[PDB]
Amino acid sequence: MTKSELIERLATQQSHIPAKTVEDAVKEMLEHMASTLAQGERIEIRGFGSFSLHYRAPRTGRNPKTGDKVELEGKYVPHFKPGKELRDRANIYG
Amino acid sequence: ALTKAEMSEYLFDKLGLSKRDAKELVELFFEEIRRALENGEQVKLSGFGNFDLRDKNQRPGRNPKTGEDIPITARRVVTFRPGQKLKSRVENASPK
DNA sequence: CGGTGCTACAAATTGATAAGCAATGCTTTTTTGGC
DNA sequence: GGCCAAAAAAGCATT
DNA sequence: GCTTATCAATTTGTAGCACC
Repeated sequence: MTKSELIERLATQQSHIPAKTVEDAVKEMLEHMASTLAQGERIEIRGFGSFSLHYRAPRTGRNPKTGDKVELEGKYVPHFKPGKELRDRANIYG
Repeated sequence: ALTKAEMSEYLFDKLGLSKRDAKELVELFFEEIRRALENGEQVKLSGFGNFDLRDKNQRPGRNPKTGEDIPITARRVVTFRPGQKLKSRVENASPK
């Protein structure tokens, strides 16, 4: 399910909420979550999950193709932890 | 941290939706994602990232307190693979 | 609009197993803006 | 909403 | 080829948000 497909589905279901509105809303919500993380702040959606940032220490890395070294500055990368409800509804195995 | 209430609020302000619609929309947004996931479908949100499902076999685990060895029962988990665009937006972020 | 009780959530334990990644050119997929 | 070409983004290699 | 994440059970302080 892509972002556009997600907008479709939401639109199809709701027959009282305009498709264009659903589109602007999703895009806006995603943009809101992205800038939220960029500002170094967490996203906590109870039952769905939470987004936070993990630090990566500077490190001498490598161009996996050439083998040439590359000096890597420390940084932050995204991290998602699925919430209980989401963990369960997704886990088909017992 | 960002919460549905705050997301609802932005939809209300920035898009002048009714507080009613701004609330249900946020809820549906996440709900639709959980749904596609519980049906075993991958979710790819361009500009943000993908929510992928992985089936993990059983493996050795234990009780961190006591130390009693316990197996980590097999399961299907949800992983999030941030995209490049998002990754770039967050690399120099400074934890507020 | 606002108070709040329920509880998911975060964190911190150990240690075997699994997932992810540095650079980057080329290919593929998705989105975009016009009709 | 559909179609199209262009552009953005992701995917692949291996990542 | 090396670094980081996953996960077990239990406790304990915190906070999302449904429901009034």
